[PDB]
Amino acid sequence: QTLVFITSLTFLPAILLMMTSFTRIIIVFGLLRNALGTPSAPPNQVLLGLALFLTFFIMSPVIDKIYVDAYQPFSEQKISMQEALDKGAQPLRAFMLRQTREADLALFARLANSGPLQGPEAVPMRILLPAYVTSELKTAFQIGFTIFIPFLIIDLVIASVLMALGMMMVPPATIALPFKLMLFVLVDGWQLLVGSLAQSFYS
Amino acid sequence: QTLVFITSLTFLPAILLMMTSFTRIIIVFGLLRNALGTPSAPPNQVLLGLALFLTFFIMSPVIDKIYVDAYQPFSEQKISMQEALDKGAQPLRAFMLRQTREADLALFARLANSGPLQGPEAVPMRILLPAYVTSELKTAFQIGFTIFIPFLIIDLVIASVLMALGMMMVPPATIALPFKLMLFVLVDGWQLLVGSLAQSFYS
Amino acid sequence: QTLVFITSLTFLPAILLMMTSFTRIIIVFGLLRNALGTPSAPPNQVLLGLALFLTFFIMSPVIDKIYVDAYQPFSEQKISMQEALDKGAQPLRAFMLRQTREADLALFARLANSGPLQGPEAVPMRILLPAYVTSELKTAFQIGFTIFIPFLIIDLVIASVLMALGMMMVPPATIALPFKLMLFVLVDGWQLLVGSLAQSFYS
Amino acid sequence: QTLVFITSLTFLPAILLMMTSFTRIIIVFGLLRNALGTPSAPPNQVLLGLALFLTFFIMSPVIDKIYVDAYQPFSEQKISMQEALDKGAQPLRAFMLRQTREADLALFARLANSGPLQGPEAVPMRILLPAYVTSELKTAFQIGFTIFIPFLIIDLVIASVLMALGMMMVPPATIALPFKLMLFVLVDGWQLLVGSLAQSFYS
Amino acid sequence: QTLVFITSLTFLPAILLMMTSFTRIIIVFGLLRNALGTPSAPPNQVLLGLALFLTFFIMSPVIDKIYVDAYQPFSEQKISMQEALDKGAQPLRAFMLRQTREADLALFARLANSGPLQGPEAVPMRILLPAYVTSELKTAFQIGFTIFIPFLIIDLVIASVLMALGMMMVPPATIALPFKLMLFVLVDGWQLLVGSLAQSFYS
Amino acid sequence: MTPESVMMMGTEAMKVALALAAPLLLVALITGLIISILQAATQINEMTLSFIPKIVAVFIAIIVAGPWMLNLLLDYVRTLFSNLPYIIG
Amino acid sequence: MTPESVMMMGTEAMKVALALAAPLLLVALITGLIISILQAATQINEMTLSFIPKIVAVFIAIIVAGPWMLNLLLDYVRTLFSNLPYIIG
Amino acid sequence: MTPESVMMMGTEAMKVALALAAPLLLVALITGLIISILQAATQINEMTLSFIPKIVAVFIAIIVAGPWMLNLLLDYVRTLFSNLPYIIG
Amino acid sequence: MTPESVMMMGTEAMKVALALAAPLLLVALITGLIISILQAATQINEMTLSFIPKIVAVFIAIIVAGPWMLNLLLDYVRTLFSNLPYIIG
Amino acid sequence: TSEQWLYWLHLYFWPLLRVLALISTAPILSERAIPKRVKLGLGIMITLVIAPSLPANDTPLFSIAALWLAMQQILIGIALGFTMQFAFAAVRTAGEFIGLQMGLSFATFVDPGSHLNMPVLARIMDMLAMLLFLTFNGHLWLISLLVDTFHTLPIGSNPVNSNAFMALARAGGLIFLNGLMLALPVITLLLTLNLALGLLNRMAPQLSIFVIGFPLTLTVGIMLMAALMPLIAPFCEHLFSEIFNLLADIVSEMPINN
Repeated sequence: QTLVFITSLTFLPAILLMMTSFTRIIIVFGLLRNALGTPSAPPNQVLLGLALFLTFFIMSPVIDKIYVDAYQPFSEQKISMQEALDKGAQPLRAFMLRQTREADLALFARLANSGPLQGPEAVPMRILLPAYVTSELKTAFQIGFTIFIPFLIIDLVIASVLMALGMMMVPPATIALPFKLMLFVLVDGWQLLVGSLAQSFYS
Repeated sequence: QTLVFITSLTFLPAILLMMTSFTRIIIVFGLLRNALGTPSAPPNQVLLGLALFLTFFIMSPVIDKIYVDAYQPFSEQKISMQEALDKGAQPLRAFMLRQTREADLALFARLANSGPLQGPEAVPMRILLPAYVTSELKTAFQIGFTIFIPFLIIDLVIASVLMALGMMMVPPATIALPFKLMLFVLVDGWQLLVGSLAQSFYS
Repeated sequence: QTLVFITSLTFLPAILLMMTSFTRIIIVFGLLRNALGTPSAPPNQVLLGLALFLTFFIMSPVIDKIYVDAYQPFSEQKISMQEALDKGAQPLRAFMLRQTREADLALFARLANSGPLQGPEAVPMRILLPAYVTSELKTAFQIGFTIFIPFLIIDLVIASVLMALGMMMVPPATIALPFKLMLFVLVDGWQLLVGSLAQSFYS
Repeated sequence: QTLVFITSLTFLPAILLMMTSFTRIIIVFGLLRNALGTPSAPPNQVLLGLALFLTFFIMSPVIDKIYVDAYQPFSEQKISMQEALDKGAQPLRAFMLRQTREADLALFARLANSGPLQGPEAVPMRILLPAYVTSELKTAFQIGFTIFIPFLIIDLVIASVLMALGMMMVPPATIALPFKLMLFVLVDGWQLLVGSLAQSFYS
Repeated sequence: QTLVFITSLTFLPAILLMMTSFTRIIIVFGLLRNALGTPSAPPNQVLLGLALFLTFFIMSPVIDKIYVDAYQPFSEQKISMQEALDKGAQPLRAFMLRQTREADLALFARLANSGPLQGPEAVPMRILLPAYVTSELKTAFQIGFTIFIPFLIIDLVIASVLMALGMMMVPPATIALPFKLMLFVLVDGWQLLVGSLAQSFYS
Repeated sequence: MTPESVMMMGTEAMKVALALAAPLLLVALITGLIISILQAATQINEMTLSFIPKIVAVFIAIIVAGPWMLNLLLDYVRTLFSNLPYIIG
Repeated sequence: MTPESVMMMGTEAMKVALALAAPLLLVALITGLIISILQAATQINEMTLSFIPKIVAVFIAIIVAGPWMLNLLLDYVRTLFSNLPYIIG
Repeated sequence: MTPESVMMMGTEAMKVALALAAPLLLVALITGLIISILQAATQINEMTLSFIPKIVAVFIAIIVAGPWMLNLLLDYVRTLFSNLPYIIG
Repeated sequence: MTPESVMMMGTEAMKVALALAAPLLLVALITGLIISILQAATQINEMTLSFIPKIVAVFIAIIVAGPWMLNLLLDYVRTLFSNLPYIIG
Repeated sequence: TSEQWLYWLHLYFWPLLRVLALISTAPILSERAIPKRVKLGLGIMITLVIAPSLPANDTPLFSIAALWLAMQQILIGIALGFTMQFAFAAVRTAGEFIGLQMGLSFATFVDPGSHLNMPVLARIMDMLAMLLFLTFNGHLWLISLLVDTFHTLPIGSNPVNSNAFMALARAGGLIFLNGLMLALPVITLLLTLNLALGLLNRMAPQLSIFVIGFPLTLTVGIMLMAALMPLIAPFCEHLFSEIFNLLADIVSEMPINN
C-alpha cells in the first residue's frame, strides 16, 4: 500500500501505548509535580522515560507469552496469521478485561446496540478500548487524590502556625516548599510510589 | 497532476475530519481542563484517542453504509469521484441537516441569492459547510457552559471558607484542585459525559 | 524548467490565497481566541476550516466566472499563457479594486512615478497588490478593535468586585471565562459574525 | 549531471531571495508581531505574501533591466549565463554596493588579504555577499529597536495603573492588547511603515 | 521506485556540507535565536543563508586548489574520478586534520581496533569523518554556551527589578527582547561575531 | 436557550451554594462573636486569639454535617448530566 | 475612523460598565460602613467580621437585579454587531 | 548610531511616559491619603474601603483629560515614523 | 577547558550582575522602609501606597546612573568576543 | 546501481536504528538546536566505523514478524538517554527550588502563560554542567558503552529481560537528593530570613512583605549564588561517575540473567 499505510505510520505509536498502559501512569506524575510547584523535571523528557520503563517492566510477562506462544511456533509451521491473531490476541483481551469496569462495558455495548453476547473475548476488539480508557482515568484520578493528602496537611499546618503568631501578612506558600521536599526524601517514599503503582496495578 | 495530487494530500484529511463530527468533541474536552488547572491529561494522546473512537462508534452505521456504497462498487474502482460524491454526500447531507439549525439555512440561503430551494441537494455543497459548522460550534459552547458551574461553586465555597477563617494570604486556587478532583471522581459522572455526547450528538 | 516550476510549487498556493480574501478572515479569529483565554478551538484543525469555507462561499461567483469564462474555453487549452492569467485576472482586478482604499494607490504609484493613469487595467498587477493588502489589514484591525470591548467590560467588573471584597488573593481571570462564554452564546451573535464578514465583505 | 542539477535545486529558492532584499523586511515584521502578544498574523502564510510582494514592487526596476538585458537576449539564448550572469550581476553589484557599509568591506577583505582595490567589479562576489548581509542585519535590528519604544511606553503606563491601586492579580497582557491595537490604525501608521521601508530602502 | 530515489535525495548533499564547515555555523546561530525569545529570525530563509555564505567565504582557498587541480582538468573527464577524488581529498585531508583533536583520533582508531597507522592520509576517509564531526561539535557548544550568559544575566536583572516593585504579573521575557537587541547592535557585536567565526575557525 | 432558562440555572446553583457554605461560616461568626465579647469584660485584647477556636469549630463542622452535604452535589451534578441532551433543545 | 468616533466608543462602553457594576459594590460599601460603625460603640474589633455579611448582600443583589442588567448587554452587544459594516465606513 | 543618540531616545520616551501616567495615579494617591486619614479620627478601619472611591477617580480622569493625552502619542509616534530613514543614518 | 576556568566565568559574570542591579533595588528598599515606617506613628495603613513612590525612585535611578552602567556591559561583552579564539584553547 | 548494493546497505538498518536511537534519546547531549539532517547524519557516519565485522544476517519475512525484533533494539538506546539526563535533571531541580523562594514561584497560580520563570536561574546550571562534559567526553564514553552492548546483546530471537528496569526505574530516587545536596546551605539560610521577616510583625504588623522583604532577599539570593559556585566543580563528577558505575553494572547485569 501507500496512502492508508503512511496514515497508519502516523497513528500507530499512539495506538499501541493506548492499547496497553502508560496512560494511567503519566497522570500520576503530572499530579506529582503539580504538588511541589514548577515542572521540577523535564516533562517531555524524563517523565516520559520513567513512565515507559515501568510499563515495559509490568507488561513483560504477557509479551514473553506472546512470543513463546507465537513466533517460535509461527516460525516453523502450524498457524499462519489466523490463530496467530487468536492466540496472541486473547492474552491481551483477558488482561485488559481484568481491570475494566463492569459498567462501561454495558454502556458502550448498549450504545452500539450489540445483540446477545456469549464469549467475553467474543466481545469484539474495538468495543473494549474506550471503556478501558475511561475506567483507567477514574482509577488515575483516585490514585492522585490519595497522593496529595499529606501535602495539603503540610500547608494547612504551616499556615496555621503562622496564623497563631500574627503572621497573617506573610505568604506561607514559600516556606512550605523545602519541607515538602525534605519530608518527601527523608521518608524515601518515591520508592513507595513506584511500587505502589507496580503492585496496585492488578493485585 | 502531481501538483493537484500532493497539494490535496497536504491539507486534505483535516478537511475530511471537519466534514463529520469530532469537532464539538475536541472543543468540549479542551474546555474541560481549563477548569481543573493545568493540562493534566496529555493532549498529545488521550483526548484525541477518545475523540476518534467515539466518532467511529457514532458514524459507524453511515460508515459501513459507505463501504457498501463507495468501496464495494469500488471493487472495480468503478468511477472516481462521480457517484462516490453523490452517494457519499447523501448520508452526509441528511445527517448534516439533522444536525443543522434551520435559521442558519435562512441566513446563507438569503445571502446566497438562491433560486428554488427544494431538495437537500438543492441546498448546494458550498451552502452546507459554513452553517453546519457554526451550529456545531453553538451546541459545543452551550454544553461547555453547562459543565463548569459546580466547579466554580466549589471554588467560591473554599475561597469563602478561607476568607472567613482569616486565611487572606493562602493560594486557594492551588488547594482547591484535589477537591474538584474527588467531586468529579466520586460521582461516576465521567460516564455521563460520554453518554451525553453520545446521545445528544445524534438525537 | 524543473527548477522554476517546482519553486512555484513551493510558493504558489499561499500566493493564490493571498490574491483573494481570507486574510482579513484569519486575523479576526486570531484576535478572537486572544479573548477567552487559552487556544480553545483547535487552530491546526478548525479555524482553517471555517476560514477557507467562508471564502469558497464568497468568491464563488467570480470563481465560476473563471470556470465558465476560462476553463470552459480552456477545454481547447487554447493558449496556456495570455488571457487565462490576464482575462481571468480581470475579475481579480475589479474584485480586488472595489475593496481597496483610494489613498494607497496614490501613495504607491506616486512612489513608482508612473505616467498618465486612467484604466484600472492600465494600473498593473504590481501597483495593485501592496495597496490591496495594506487596505485589507487596515479593515481587519478595525473590526478587531470593534470586538473586544464587552469582554473587557466583564473582566473589569469582576476584578473590581473581588478586590472590593478583600479577595486580593484570588485569581480573577479564572472566574470570568464562563460568563464570557454565555454572553457570547446567549446573544446568538456567532451567526452575526459570519453575517458581518459576509455582508460587509464586498461593497 | 543531474546530481548537480537537483543539488542546486535544493537550496536555490532561498538563495535568490537572499541575494538582494527581503531579508531586512522579514526580520522587521518578525520583530513586529512579537509586540502585540501572540503570533497574531499567521506567519505560515501571510508574511511570505506580504514581504514577497513589497519586494517584487521594489526590486522591480532592476528586474526590468534584467528583462531587457538578460531575458530579452535570452530569447535567442544567444549565450547562456556567460554575460547573462555577469551582465545581470552588474546591476546586482552596483545595486548592493550602494547599500553596503564600507567598513565591513575593509574588515572582511582585510581578513582575506586582498591587494589593490579600485574597481567595484574588481571586488569579486565572495567579497561582496557576506559583508553586505551583515550590513543588512545591522540595519534590520536598528530599525528593529526603533520600533518598540511607544509600545513599551504603553505597557509600563498600564502596569503602573493596575498596580497603582490593589489589582495586583490582574493579567495586564490582555488589557494592553487593545490600545496597542488602536495606535496601530489610529495613527494610520500601517501606511507609515511601508512608506518608510519603501523610501529608506534605497537612499 | 519513488522510495529509494527520493529518500536518497536528502542524504548526499547534507554529507557534502558535513565534510568541512556549515556545521558549527548553523549551530551557533540556532543557539543565538534560542536566546532573544522566539525564532525572531526566518529559519527557512536567512540563517541557512548566512551559514551558506560564510562557508563559501572560508572554504574559498580550498575550492580554488581544487578548481585548479580538479575541475578544470576534470573538463577532460580524463580519469573517472580517482585522483580527482583523492587528490581533491588531500586538501580536505590536511585542512580537516588541522582541527581534529587527538582524543577522537586514537579513540576511534580503537573503536576500529585498527593497526598502527603511519600516514595520516593512510587514515582512510572513513575514520576521519566522525572524529572530525564530534570534535568540531565540541568546539561549537564551547562557544555557543559562552554566548548566552550575558543575555540570561540581563534576564536576571530584569526579573529582579520587576518583582521588587510588585510587578508580579508580566511575561518579562517580552520586555527583555528590546534590550537583548540593543546590546546586540549597540556594541557592534555582530562584526565581532563573524570575526570570531572568521578567525578562530582557522587560526 | 431563553435568557429565562439561563436565569433558572443561576437561580438553582446559587441556592445550592447557599446550602453548602451556610453552616460553617455561621459557626465561625458565632465563635468570633462570643470570644470577641469575652475580649471585653476584663478586656485582655491581643490580636489573633479567637482564631484558634475558629479552627476547632470548622473542623468539627465537616464531621457533624458531612455526608448529606455531599448528597446535595451528588444529586444536582447528576441532574445536569441528565438534562444535557435537552439543554441543546 | 475619526479619533472622535473612537472616543464615542469609550464614552458609551464605560457608561455601560457604570450601569452594571454600580449597585453591587454600593451595597458592599453600605454594609462594611454600618457594621464597621458597630465595630465601635462597644468596640469589639476583630478583623474579618463584616466580610461574611458582605457575601450575603452581593448574593441577594444578583437575585434582585438580575435580568434587566443582562438586557443592557444584550442590547448594546447586538448594536455592535449591528453597525460593524458601517464601522469600516 | 552614537550611544549618545540612543540615549536621546530614552530621554524623550521616558518623559512621554511621565506625561501620560502622571495625573491618574496622583489622584489615586490623594484619594487613598484623604480617606485613609478619615480612617483615623473615629477610626473605623476595615481593609479595602478607599479602593472603591479610587475606581471613581480614575474613571473620571480619562473623561476629563482624554483627547490631548492621545495627541501626545499621536505626535511622537508620527515623528518616529518620520525620522526612520534618518535613523539608519 | 578546566572546570576552574569555567568557574572564573561565573565569578566574573555574577559580580557584573551585582554591579548593575545593586543601586535600583536598594533605593526601592529604602523607600518602602521609610514610608512603611510612616505607615506607623499615626498608622493609616492601606495596602499599596508606597508602591507609587517606588516607581518614582527607580525612574530617577536610570536617569542619575545611566551611561556608565552601560559601559560595564560594553566592556565585558567585548572582552568576551575578544577571548573567544582563546576559549577553544 | 539497481537494487543490488542497496540491499547490502539494507543489512545495516538494525544497528542504524540502534544508533539513531542513541542520539535522539540523548537530546540535551545532541539536541534540537541541531538541524535534523545533521542529527540524521551521525548515524550513517558512525555505523560504517562500527557496523562492519558484525555477524548479523536477517531477512524481512512476510509482513516481517521480525518487526517484533525491532522492539528489542530501541530499548537499549532509550536505556541510556533517560538515564543520563538525571545528571542534568538533578541539576535543574537543583536550580529551581532555589529561586522558588525568590522571584520565581509567584507563578504558583494555575495556568498563566508559558512556564515563564524557568530560565531565571536553572537555565544557567542547565549550561555549566553541559560544558563540564567536554572536559572529558560528551558522547564518547557512551558510544564505547554501546560498542560493548554489541558484544553482550547480539540481536534477534529471545529479546530481553526485566527487573533491571525497575532498578533503573528506581533510579532517582537520588534526583531529589542531589538536588538537595547542592542547595542545602542556601535554603537553610533563606528560611531564617523568611522568618525574621515574621518576627517583626508582632512589633510591626504593617510591614506588608511586598513593601520590604523581597527587595532584600533578592540580592542575598544572588550573593549566595556567587559564593557557592565553587563547590559545584568537584561535585559533578560524583554525579557522572555514579551513573557510569550503574550503566556498567546494568549493561553487565541483564545479559547473563537471560
